[PDB]
Amino acid sequence: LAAEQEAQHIVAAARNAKMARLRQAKEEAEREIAEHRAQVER
Amino acid sequence: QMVRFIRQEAEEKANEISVSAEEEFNIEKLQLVEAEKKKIRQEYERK
Amino acid sequence: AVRDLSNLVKLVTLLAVVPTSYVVPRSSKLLYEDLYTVTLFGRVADNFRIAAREKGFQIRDFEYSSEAQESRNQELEKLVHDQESLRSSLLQWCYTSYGEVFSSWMHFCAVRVFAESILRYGLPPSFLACVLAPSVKGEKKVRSILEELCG
Repeated sequence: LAAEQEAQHIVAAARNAKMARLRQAKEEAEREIAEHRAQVER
Repeated sequence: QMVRFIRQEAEEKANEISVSAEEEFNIEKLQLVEAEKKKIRQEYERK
Repeated sequence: AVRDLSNLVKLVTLLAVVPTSYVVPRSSKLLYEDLYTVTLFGRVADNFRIAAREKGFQIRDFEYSSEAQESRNQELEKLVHDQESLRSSLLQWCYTSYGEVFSSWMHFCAVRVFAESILRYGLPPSFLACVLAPSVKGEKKVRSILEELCG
């Protein structure tokens, strides 16, 4: 049924949520370090 | 009928979960910047 | 009404509707026959309700799981074992108790007869009585014989 496929897509997006949070955390650490470096360099 | 409506509801749930993925990425982006001010305050001018 | 899980068909539920078209895959027939099944599917609750209890035939209640039916069968075997115990081994124990009670009643009757003899004769233990089960005319003949010593 189409309901099963839509539920599979929902599960995939739910996993992608946890994946994207962790992926963005590391990159945002770079932004935080950049703000700290600007404050220091001033 | 009921099967199609359930499929539409689960598709809406998938869209909501993807929106939550984007929101969590942006939330990490904002939260890493957040609370840095106190760390710089104790690290930079306190030193 | 009861213990219908033993005849279960194991999307479908234990209904056994005794005296359906939808987008859901109703093209199915459950094996819940001892009763009969109807075209239904779990994708739509409306179809299952219509095929089980919405109208016409009523859904028969069943034990929650087929494991409940198996446990009921095992408990039935254990109950039959206990009843057979009470009817054979406990019956033999009851027969032994009945024999012991008959022996005790005979001993008590002998003691009573000894007391009656001591009342009607010398105090030291001495009896010459007899015990039997004759007819009424037999009791009359016994009374005629023993009218010498009657109570």
